[PDB]
Amino acid sequence: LEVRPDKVTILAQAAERAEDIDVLRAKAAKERAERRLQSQQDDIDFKRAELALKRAMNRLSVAEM
Amino acid sequence: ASLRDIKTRINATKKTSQITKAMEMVSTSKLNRAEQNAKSFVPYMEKIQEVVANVALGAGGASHPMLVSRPVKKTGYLVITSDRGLAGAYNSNVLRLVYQTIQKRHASPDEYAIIVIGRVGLSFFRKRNMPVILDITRLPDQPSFADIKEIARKTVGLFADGTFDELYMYYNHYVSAIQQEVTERKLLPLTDLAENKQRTVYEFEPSQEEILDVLLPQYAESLIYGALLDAKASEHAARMTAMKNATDNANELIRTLTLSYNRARQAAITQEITEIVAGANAL
Amino acid sequence: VAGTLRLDLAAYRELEAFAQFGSDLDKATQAKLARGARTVEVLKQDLHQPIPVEKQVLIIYALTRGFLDDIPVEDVRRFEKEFYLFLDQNGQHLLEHIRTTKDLPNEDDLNKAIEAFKKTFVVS
Amino acid sequence: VAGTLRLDLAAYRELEAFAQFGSDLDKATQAKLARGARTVEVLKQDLHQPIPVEKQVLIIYALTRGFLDDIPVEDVRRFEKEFYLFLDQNGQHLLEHIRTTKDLPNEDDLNKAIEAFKKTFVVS
Amino acid sequence: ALAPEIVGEEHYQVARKVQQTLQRYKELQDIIAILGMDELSDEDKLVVHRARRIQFFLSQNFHVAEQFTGQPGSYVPVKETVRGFKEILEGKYDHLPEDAFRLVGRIEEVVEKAKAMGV
Amino acid sequence: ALAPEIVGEEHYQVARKVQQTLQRYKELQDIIAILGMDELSDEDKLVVHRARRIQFFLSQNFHVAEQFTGQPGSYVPVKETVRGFKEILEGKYDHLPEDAFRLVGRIEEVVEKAKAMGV
Repeated sequence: LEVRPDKVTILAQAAERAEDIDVLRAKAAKERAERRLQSQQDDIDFKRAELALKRAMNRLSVAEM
Repeated sequence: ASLRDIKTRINATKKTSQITKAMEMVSTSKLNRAEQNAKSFVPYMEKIQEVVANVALGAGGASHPMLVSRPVKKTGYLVITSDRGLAGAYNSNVLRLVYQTIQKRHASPDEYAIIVIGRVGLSFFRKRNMPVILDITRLPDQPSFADIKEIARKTVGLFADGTFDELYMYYNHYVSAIQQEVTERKLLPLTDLAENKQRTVYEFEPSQEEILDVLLPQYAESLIYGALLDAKASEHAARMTAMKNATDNANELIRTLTLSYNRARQAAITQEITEIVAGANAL
Repeated sequence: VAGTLRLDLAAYRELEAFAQFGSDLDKATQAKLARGARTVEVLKQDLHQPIPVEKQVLIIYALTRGFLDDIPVEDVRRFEKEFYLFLDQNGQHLLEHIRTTKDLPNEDDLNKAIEAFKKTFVVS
Repeated sequence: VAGTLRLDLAAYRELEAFAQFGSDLDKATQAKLARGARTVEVLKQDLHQPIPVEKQVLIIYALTRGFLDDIPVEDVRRFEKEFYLFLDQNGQHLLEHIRTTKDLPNEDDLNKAIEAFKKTFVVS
Repeated sequence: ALAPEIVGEEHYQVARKVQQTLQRYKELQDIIAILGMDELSDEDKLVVHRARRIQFFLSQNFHVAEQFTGQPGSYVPVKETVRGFKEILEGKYDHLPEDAFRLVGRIEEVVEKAKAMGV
Repeated sequence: ALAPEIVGEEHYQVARKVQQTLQRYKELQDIIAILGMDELSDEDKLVVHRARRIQFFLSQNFHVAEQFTGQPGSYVPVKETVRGFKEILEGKYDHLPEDAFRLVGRIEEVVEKAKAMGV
């Protein structure tokens, strides 16, 4: 907390609105599954694109001309 | 060569060009999203920075352990690299700079420790058998504070325990879509602070040390998070530029292959018509 | 009605190679891809079933004006097949006007007709 | 042994196309690539050095059953040469069995002989 | 004449290794041309690094060519060539710039040219 | 001849669905080979699950092939083939083992073989 006579602000690494500290930890735990799913999807999309590129480059190479 | 071989090569090059163009578009969208995410972080960073500036430099307060420049015997290194390739020289530049800096001024594995972010940096350091102590991999394309807070507080506590007296951050700084600059930053101890223009003083409900000992680690974590956001933006820009260059190279290759194909076609037609006419004349 | 269809198909054909990578630009490109997919679905036809010009005009108008933007891609064929029967049952005035004058009817009339048909169509 | 050799070589040829650049492959594919590399090393042969079929079948059996999976790739040729020399001295009975019956001998004896040679062999 | 019993075992091995590295460099050409050197593995990068040096070292300055360039030219014995290529294949001169290997003659002249260039 | 006017509507629809499923399964060969099976989505793995059954059911035991395997062999009317492939596409036999569909003939023989294996 930092307070000024005309300005009030508090800096928080995490915040919510239900005021139930159990709800805060519940949200923090639930965000972990979303984070893992997002990371996995981001990895798999890049892997699929890289496989397509690798196959195309292999076809180009085997077509040596 | 044969006409059919040239045609097959042209088709393959066209396919590669299409794939690279699609990758470039995806990278552009991700770069825009990363820029939005980075700009979403400014209000917290500026406020915490000015609070640290006007608290740590007011009424002395230099006695805090993370403010004094204690003599160094072990040095930390925090390296931010990508988890995926196709970014051009994004990872190689920072890895080369880190390796050159380490070899120049340490010459001993006991004098330093390495904290690495990203698969490629971890593999690079493990190939040389250098002492990696902390690592995080498989970060999302748009990381939040939650998935970096653990490692940030771990490294802050590792410094606080006295394991190493100094550490630096190495990452790519996002200047523009074309320019990404490798940056070396001394994270802590905070040898200098950018004093704000307002310079107020606050009452401390705890003691001053009892406030600083909680405030400063948060400042270090915020700095680490900002560096990570900058690195992500630079990575997306670098991947976009690399894909654009690959598409241009493929287009040039197609341009030359077309001329070769035309020459082969003319030669084939000439040979066929000459053979037909010779066969006709033989009778 | 053919002017919008030509542009939509031309725009879709160049972006088709990039569809398999998902979100590129959700503001415009996603709409273009869906419109092109529906356009491709509309142009499919079966053997030995010629269509009168008025029904073709009406279905192309419905496609180009966005009335099919909410219909799923897999149901476009059945939508068209049922729309022809609906036009036979209730849209005789529009078909007669198109046949007699070779021109589109009043806009509100066929807009209301398409909306009334969509009220009865069920998405599978 | 020919079917297993052909399958391993075909798998290696298929998988080698994806290891030219980019990200690395998983462990199972790494093992398959190592087996294929050893298979390619085995098939090499010097000039004017024909090999009897009873030794070819033995070396292919040793390769396909996984006895070469711990030998470094650079030592495969020397392993094959020393294995032929060893068979000339201590493997005579099974060489004669292959020559006479045209059939593979007991698996137990082959394993014993190969393990004895591996105990004798020293890597570089 | 390129047989082990005619030119010796060391000569044959060196020549075969040089040809193998050049063949690998030729294979990597399409990848280098499109995606650049960044996507290659560590083994392939070293292959390209040594292949460039090997390719440049095969060039030579001729006595006849002195009228074109003004460089006197050189005569290289076979053993010196074999030793130089063997040393290059071992990575002894990986730190020298690739431009020092052009039209040079013996291997010591490569070091002399690199030193004159400021390395 | 693969037209609804010649073979009928049901035959044509079943054939088109089988062709579409097999074509979809072919596009996933590289992904399965390299990335692995566990990375596929639910609909993709359902597609490959039914595609394996469809591919194995296309095999048949021939009369002249009896001396190869000892099985008597079978003659399958076109009516039975369409019904069997329609039943497979509906998921009626998703619980049966993959090897029950190999070299059988009629669809009832798949169930008989699965029972013989102890399903």
